[PDB]
Amino acid sequence: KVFGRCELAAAMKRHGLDNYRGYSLGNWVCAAKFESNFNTQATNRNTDGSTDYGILQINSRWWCNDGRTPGSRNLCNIPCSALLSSDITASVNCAKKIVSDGNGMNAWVAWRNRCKGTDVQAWIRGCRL
Ligand SMILES: [Cl-]
Ligand SMILES: [Cl-]
Ligand SMILES: [Cl-]
Ligand SMILES: [Cl-]
Ligand code: NA
Ligand code: NA
Repeated sequence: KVFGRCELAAAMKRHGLDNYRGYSLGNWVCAAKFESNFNTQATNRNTDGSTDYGILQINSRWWCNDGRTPGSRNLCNIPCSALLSSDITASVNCAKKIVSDGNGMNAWVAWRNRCKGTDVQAWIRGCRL
């Protein structure tokens, strides 16, 4: 499915992402906009054999198992296919592990390039959560 901005903000807040590991809710909403365009089914292949999956474009080299990526670590202990569900639970649970790895939200390339340093509160503005 394709989330609306405030719809995703609400869902992400219900799933405990607001201020998680020091990152306010707008960071997560912005990340999702630029990672997947709010589409839970977005996938993108990479040069190293990996693929990024779902609303938060979680990578199969480190985080989820897709059975076709070399050097896979499956640190979220989740099949990548589960991260393409319209329900964001598996993606959020994995994201929480990723952001806890010791480099914050920098693992999200689109967040790093297009969200970090901007006023991310704007992403939840008007949502009255
Ligand atoms: Cl925010
Ligand atoms: Cl898979
Ligand atoms: Cl959901
Ligand atoms: Cl899960
Ligand atoms: Na929670
Ligand atoms: Na980018």
